[PDB]
Amino acid sequence: SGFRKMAFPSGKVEGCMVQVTCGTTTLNGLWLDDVVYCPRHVICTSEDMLNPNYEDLLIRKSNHNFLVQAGNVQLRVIGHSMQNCVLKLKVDTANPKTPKYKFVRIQPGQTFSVLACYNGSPSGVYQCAMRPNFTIKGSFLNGSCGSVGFNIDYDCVSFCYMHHMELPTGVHAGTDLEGNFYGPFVDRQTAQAAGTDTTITVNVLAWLYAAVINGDRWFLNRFTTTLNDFNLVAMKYNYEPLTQDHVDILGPLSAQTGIAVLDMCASLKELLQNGMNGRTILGSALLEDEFTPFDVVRQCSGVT
Amino acid sequence: SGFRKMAFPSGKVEGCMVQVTCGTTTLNGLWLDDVVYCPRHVICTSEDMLNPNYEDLLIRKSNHNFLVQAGNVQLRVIGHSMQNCVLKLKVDTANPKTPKYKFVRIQPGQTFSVLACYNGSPSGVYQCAMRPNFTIKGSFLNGSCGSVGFNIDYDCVSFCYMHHMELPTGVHAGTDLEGNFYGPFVDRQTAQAAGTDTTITVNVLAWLYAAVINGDRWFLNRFTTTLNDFNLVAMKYNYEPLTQDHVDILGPLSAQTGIAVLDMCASLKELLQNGMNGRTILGSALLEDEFTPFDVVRQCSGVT
Repeated sequence: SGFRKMAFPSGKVEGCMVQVTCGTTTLNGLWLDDVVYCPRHVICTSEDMLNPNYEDLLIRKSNHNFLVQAGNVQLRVIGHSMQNCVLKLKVDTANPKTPKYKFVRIQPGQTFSVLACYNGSPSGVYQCAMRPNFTIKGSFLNGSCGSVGFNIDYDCVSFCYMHHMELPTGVHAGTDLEGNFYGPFVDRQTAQAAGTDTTITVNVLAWLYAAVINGDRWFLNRFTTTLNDFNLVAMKYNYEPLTQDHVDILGPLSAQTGIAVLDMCASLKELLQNGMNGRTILGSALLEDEFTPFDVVRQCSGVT
Repeated sequence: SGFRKMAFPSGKVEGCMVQVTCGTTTLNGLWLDDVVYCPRHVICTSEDMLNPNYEDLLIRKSNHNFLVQAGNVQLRVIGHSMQNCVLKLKVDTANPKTPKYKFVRIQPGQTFSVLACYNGSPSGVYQCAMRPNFTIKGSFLNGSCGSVGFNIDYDCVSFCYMHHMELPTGVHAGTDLEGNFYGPFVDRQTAQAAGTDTTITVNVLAWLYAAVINGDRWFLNRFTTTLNDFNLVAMKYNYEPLTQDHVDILGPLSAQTGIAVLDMCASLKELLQNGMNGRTILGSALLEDEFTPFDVVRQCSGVT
């Protein structure tokens, strides 16, 4: 029993972290096979970041300008290319600790673990979600760029995020491992405002199911609702619309607890309308939305 | 910017997890050098757990009865002994992945990361605190016993906790790596009730400092208080007494933000008396107490 914001074990990813330096900028890189991936803004000076022309800035860079260090040993760079907003540095040595891996582009609402790194060294691991406005709420200081987000399926690491920047509001923006930013963000130090940070409804319902499984049941009421009725309330509270696909995804949790998805929606509707009244659910005084239905099943069944 | 409940990178500990089986019971063990540490209740049947005589039960066990598997390979047990509530299984092979390590017994209020494991395999990592009633609020299912809690200082892992049991209230109890339980708990399936789960005041203040550093400042007021005045309010709200030692520990955070510790105490006093009024601090609607002043400094400075 008990339910925690749990991250994947980070060992497999720790073995891939390297330091990348270009000129006076040092950030992190991900070493998989004989390629090191890192944000292309490693080639920029803080000045260049105001209006960078990456192709032009890259022309002044040679392989020997990218210093890649794995632990305390230097890697030899034999090629470099830009793919969208990431640089791929070909090295002469395949990473011996390369795990089985995939590059995936996640959708908003999906969660992942972040291994925060500085100078190619892991500092901590925490669990995040891709917000509906394509930002993440991380914990990143200067030097953390190139830190990655990932999910693990037994022994295969699916990398989904690479840290690139902090918006002036303190939220974070980054790319998938193909260098495409999540959302409309750009690797430029300019006016970039995030949209509405709506609540991930399907995740809240999943977490309410986790609460029932773990004994916190005070919020269960005698009501039911419909998808259309619930969605009128969801719109009012800046919650994402609940679809039949979400109801289907919640099916295993509904089966395990015996609580119909629409009955849980009515409980959530009353929680939104009446508040928590000073009470807590799974140690939280707010409705938690950074657990997917898959995370709830995984944590409640002990998948390794 | 941003502040997350962050766990230490778990790689160093993942390399130490093994599976221990005795009869029909399988749990986790920690393999450091040529010793595997595990809860002594591995020798019990669910029946034995009602009133176990561990010394007597252990007489019927030989080295060959403890099956230790590291990954998919079997370790040879050449000795076994009981130290308090843990078994030490001497194996013929030193763990090649043994990190630099120490065994430490933490005090209530101290935080640590837990690597939840099943069948010797890591399932997830999360951050915990030793509660003032010597329980922890973890996420542990059957099979998770022997999962460990730890802190890391650069390359040295200080193991502080080994999971042993869940109380009938859903909270967790375990030992240090010398086998001594935290608190009054015993490895017996009997009536064990936890005491008052008071709030770790020094940690709340540390987290309020983290909030100020990260821009969440609405709760800062025009007031100050004294240690004695604040402590009268702390007693009323089941908060731990704040001592001059705690004020001293908060010194670096007070210096960085320019907010005197007693002024932050007055802000906390008003938060306790008036509530949050539907507002949040660092994404939380309750006062968070599972970040120590050291964790706040570490996360705010990027220690690797």
